[PDB]
Amino acid sequence: SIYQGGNKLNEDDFRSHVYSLCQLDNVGVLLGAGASVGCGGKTMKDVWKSFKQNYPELLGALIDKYLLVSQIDSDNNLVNVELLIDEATKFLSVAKTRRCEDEEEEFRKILSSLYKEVTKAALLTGEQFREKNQGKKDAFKYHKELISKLISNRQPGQSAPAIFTTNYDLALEWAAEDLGIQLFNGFSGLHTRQFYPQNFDLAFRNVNGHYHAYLYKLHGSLTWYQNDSLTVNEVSASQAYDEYINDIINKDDFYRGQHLIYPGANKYSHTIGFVYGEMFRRFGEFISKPQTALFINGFGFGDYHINRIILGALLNPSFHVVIYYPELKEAITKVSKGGGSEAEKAIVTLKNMAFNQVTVVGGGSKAYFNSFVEHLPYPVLFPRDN
Amino acid sequence: SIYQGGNKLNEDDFRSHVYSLCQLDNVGVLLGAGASVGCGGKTMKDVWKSFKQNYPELLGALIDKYLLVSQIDSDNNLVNVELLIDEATKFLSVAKTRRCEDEEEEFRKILSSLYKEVTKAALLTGEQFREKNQGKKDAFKYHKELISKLISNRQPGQSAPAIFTTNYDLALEWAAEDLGIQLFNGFSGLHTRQFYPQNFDLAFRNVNAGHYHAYLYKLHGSLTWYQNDSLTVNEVSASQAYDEYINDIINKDDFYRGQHLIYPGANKYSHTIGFVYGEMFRRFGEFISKPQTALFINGFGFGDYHINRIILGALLNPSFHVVIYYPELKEAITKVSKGGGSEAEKAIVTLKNMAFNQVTVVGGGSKAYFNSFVEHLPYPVLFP
Amino acid sequence: SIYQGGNKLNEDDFRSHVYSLCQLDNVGVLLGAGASVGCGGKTMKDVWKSFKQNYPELLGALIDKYLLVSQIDSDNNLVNVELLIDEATKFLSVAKTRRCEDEEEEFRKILSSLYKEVTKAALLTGEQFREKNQGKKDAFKYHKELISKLISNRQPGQSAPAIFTTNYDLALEWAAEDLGIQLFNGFSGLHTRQFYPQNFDLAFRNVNAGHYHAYLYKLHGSLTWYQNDSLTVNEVSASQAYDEYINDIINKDDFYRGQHLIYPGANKYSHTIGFVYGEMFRRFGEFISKPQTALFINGFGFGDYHINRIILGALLNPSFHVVIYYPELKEAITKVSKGGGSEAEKAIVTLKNMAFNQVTVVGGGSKAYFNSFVEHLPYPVLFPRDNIVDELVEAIANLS
Ligand SMILES: NC(=O)c1ccc[n+]([C@@H]2O[C@@H](COP(=O)([O-])OP(=O)(O)OC[C@H]3O[C@@H](n4cnc5c(N)ncnc54)[C@H](O)[C@H]3O)[C@H](O)[C@H]2O)c1
Ligand SMILES: NC(=O)c1ccc[n+]([C@@H]2O[C@@H](COP(=O)([O-])OP(=O)(O)OC[C@H]3O[C@@H](n4cnc5c(N)ncnc54)[C@H](O)[C@H]3O)[C@H](O)[C@H]2O)c1
Ligand SMILES: NC(=O)c1ccc[n+]([C@@H]2O[C@@H](COP(=O)([O-])OP(=O)(O)OC[C@H]3O[C@@H](n4cnc5c(N)ncnc54)[C@H](O)[C@H]3O)[C@H](O)[C@H]2O)c1
Repeated sequence: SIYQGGNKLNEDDFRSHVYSLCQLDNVGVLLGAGASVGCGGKTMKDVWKSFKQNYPELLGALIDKYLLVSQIDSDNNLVNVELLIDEATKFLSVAKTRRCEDEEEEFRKILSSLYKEVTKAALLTGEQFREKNQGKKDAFKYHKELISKLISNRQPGQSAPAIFTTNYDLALEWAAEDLGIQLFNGFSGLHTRQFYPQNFDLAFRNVNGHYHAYLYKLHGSLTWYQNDSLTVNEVSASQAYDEYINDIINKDDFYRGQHLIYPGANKYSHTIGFVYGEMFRRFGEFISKPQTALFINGFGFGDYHINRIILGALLNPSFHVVIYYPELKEAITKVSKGGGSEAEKAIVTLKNMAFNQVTVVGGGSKAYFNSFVEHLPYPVLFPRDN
Repeated sequence: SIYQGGNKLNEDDFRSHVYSLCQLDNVGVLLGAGASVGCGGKTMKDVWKSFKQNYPELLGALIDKYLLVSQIDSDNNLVNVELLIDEATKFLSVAKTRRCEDEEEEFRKILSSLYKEVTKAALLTGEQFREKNQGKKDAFKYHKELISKLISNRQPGQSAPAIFTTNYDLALEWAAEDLGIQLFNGFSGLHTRQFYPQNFDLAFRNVNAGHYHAYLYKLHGSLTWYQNDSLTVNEVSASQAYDEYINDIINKDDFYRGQHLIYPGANKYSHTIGFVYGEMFRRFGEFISKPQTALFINGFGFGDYHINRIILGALLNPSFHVVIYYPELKEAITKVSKGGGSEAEKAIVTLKNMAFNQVTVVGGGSKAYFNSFVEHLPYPVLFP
Repeated sequence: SIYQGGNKLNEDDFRSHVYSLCQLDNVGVLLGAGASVGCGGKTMKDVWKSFKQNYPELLGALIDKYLLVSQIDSDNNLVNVELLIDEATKFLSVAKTRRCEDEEEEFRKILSSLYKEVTKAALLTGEQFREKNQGKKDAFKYHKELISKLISNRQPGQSAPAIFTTNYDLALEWAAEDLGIQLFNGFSGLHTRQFYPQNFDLAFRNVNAGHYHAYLYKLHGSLTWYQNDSLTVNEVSASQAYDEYINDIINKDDFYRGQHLIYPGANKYSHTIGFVYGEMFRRFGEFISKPQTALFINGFGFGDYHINRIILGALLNPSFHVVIYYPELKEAITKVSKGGGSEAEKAIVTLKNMAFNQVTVVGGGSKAYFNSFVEHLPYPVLFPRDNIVDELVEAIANLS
């Protein structure tokens, strides 16, 4: 629930709040890991569990040789993988300057298998993934709802809603032409498609219908890769499945960064990709807009740049924010005894920030994509005095 | 329980009045000593008592050789270092003109002992004053919140707000760095911090197309406000200030001339070396000449002569409102009626008794403290 | 000895073009290590030489058991100090993970000695670092004048330029703060500092109409910069650093405890300092979106990657203007012919062979002096070109 000075609050207040915020000029939707959980998605903990189960030798070596993770820490349920890739890369640069060969196989296989597992926890449908007609499955219904609601609540003089989703899975570009609404992905042509960031000026206008939305993913894509020519590309899904996913899954060759996405601890250790620059240019250039609203469904509070380029620029009271945090009382009790991770402590700032223009939203599992897109209203035509 | 010019007002009506006033263009402030004193600060009387317990050797001779106060007068608690520093300086100048070596040594001791208690109890952090992370200290949250408020309901086309106070509490910049606020106090720079009028005309702008501000003004000298006595007034960071010329004075019982310019004296003109005054009040009066502008005062007796000489002659401009917080207004009214008051009581009772309504009164004990100031100054509301 | 697109032009046209380019609305400058040699800086070769003199028993064992450097490159002073320090931190963390102490204490002493030999040079004032107003010296005063020459001939509402130099001393802070200019670098505040980066993209303006403001883009960090125990970044007045961590870094022998400081590029692998450093790089790159980006190259070793990454990315710009300052080609051609130069020399000489008219080179021996750079800039017509301040200052000083 919501408390204000020791008095309970009703849901209608928050409903009217979000309705009015949507009525503001600009709006944006942030979508974290919770963007797709009911479609078959899994959290990083499940990825690590599958990684350790598939290759127990790696867990044994970690327990014995180096101890980059402790059993008690895993029991505490705080295992982090984001630091493990960067640890491995720093280790391997050290070895490349040291020339220790007999100890490389362990870590190179660790990289290969970890990337395999991470890429495996996002298809959400297994073999069913490959065939067509998936776009019409009941699983992807809510994405259609969002693709409809916010794309038409745009009277002349207002910009289209912003998409900010940062997960592995593929669920945003398959409800697009199912209902015909293009959440712009920007890849022209039929056979040879190239990525051109200069396509940031797309908008339909009726000259002689008038539907557009805005895509901005803070995760890369499950099908973005570098071909040694300094390029990135997303193409059809089953095409990639039949092309290169099988090679990574089975062959497990000496790993080069076949398809580049950056789930890890330090992004700048992956500074080869400046598209991070563009995406966070957008997300740091949007918070400053006055009379703008942000609907945050799934902000894990774990990443650094997100949690440092939110508060650092909230200091103008015309941009309005709110987050859907499932566990309110449990999280408050946990934080009162020391806090959680390094970045999530920023919640305390919003628990105590000097902006009387927000209020936390929670309740538990009832604040995911489903309710997030269901609780919004539909545009009303022909208002009457009443 | 609130009156103005013969018109009654209640709590809800008072809240509406203060909100409507806050919608006016400009609102001033006086976060008097009754804001940080409660948090652990000390008043001039407490400093006087601390000095009395310290240096227990003069009390016998001074009450006999010079008689600057009697036992009955001391009991009455009618002391004020404001004039006592001036009298000590006059005494010592006489001594130097006449060369009573004992008098010179005695009054050097008097000066270098009296200019310490007012400072060495004005840190509120002990030796931690050289450390960092003191901005996030829980003892200043009040300040933090207030500043945010006074920058939220500031719509475009209205001048920046005014904070006017002088007290020895190093607080406001210890509440502007957690919040990212950027107050201005006429100075500039980390390492070489001095006065610079060119910094009085800076406003925040967005180059592409998160900015907070407010105005600071001190009228007595900050604990880090000093000069090299060679036509060079300087300000210094907290740690360097503790390191260079503040540790010995605290804990070495040595001599002390006017090292760092702090003016708790009364005459404030014998020290014509200090031009600070000459400029700061240039703004205070200039702050109150406007119409449809308010001033807030948090627990002020109005003791100073200069303060009640540009204020009483400010109500002449009609729409200039004014606000005073005073718990024990009855005491001042009675003392004035008894005809035994100083600048403070006379001026306060005069401005309360004026038949006009530009006077706004807040009182009732602790209800006039900083808590009401934080509670009342309003946030904007659009979707209640 | 003037080269401009391969076409020779008279001196009058050269000076006219230089003056016209010197008064551009948009200016983007990236000065190299050698460009500031005349300002009193010390090249990293001297730092390494003094380091080896301090501890000449390290290079042999270093190569023998770590191969961190090649013998020839170290002998010829072709090693990277910041890269070596970062790789030393990498070895140190590896040893901490695997408890390779016999290597941890073999790295600790050399790391602290690198500190002792590098930090001692960046202050530029030694015992006078503890004194205020130290930037008033006439030698550096000209720099302030340049700022005036870069601000006294600028119209209102003009675009913001940016100049980044490899040297990262705090002389800029002392100069600006004796000049009374406020600074928005991220450490906004004075008593308990923090890093607030949004103000990067804001500027000071006058409510009535003065136009004196600059952006402190210290991509390199700076001598004060140190992360305290809290996962944040702070700053200190000069005396704080000069009497709490500069001293042991210069006076005591081996007073090294852990990963604390923010120079040079020390803890990249940790998220915090990575966001501390790379954000300025990005936000500069977040500003080079204009078609008139300007670049300058001087003494680049072609060993870096991220800077080289952006260089390769942006080198395909038809509207790119390049100016190179390197008065060493005459003395380097013979060295290259005899035995061959380094990677940077080969790269630059190969690039020069390209028939591009957008690359300019400035030379002429004595003509490349700092003073000549000062006069080459525009000069106000109405400014009094006479010597009267000196006499008045002397008369005032004589009194009392
Ligand atoms: N060029 C680019 O676009 C770019 C740049 C930098 C980073 N990235 C990507 O952006 C970042 C996003 O990664 P991400 O997957 O961690 O973001 P995320 O918000 O989707 O997930 C963060 C975490 O929150 C957890 N979580 C979800 N629901 C929760 C709940 N109810 N309670 C507690 N925890 C919950 C998830 O298990 C875990 O993913 C990664 O660094 C990387 O994937 C992309
Ligand atoms: N900067 C300058 O050069 C300059 C210029 C003009 C005047 N002055 C000085 O300004 C005048 C005021 O000095 P001051 O502002 O530092 O205060 P003060 O020390 O001179 O007066 C006593 C102090 O005790 C506080 N106090 C006492 N009882 C209180 C209560 N019940 N509630 C709240 N606060 C209470 C008052 O706020 C404060 O005035 C002096 O008379 C005069 O010397 C200085
Ligand atoms: N990774 C880089 O190449 C790079 C580039 C610019 C700045 N920095 C900053 O540089 C470090 C601090 O600045 P600094 O004191 O090292 O100034 P610096 O002048 O030494 O650094 C500028 C450049 O000079 C190069 N260089 C250094 N020594 C060289 C040598 N002996 N021969 C050829 N080239 C050489 C370096 O590749 C590069 O850092 C920090 O790690 C980091 O903040 C690093």
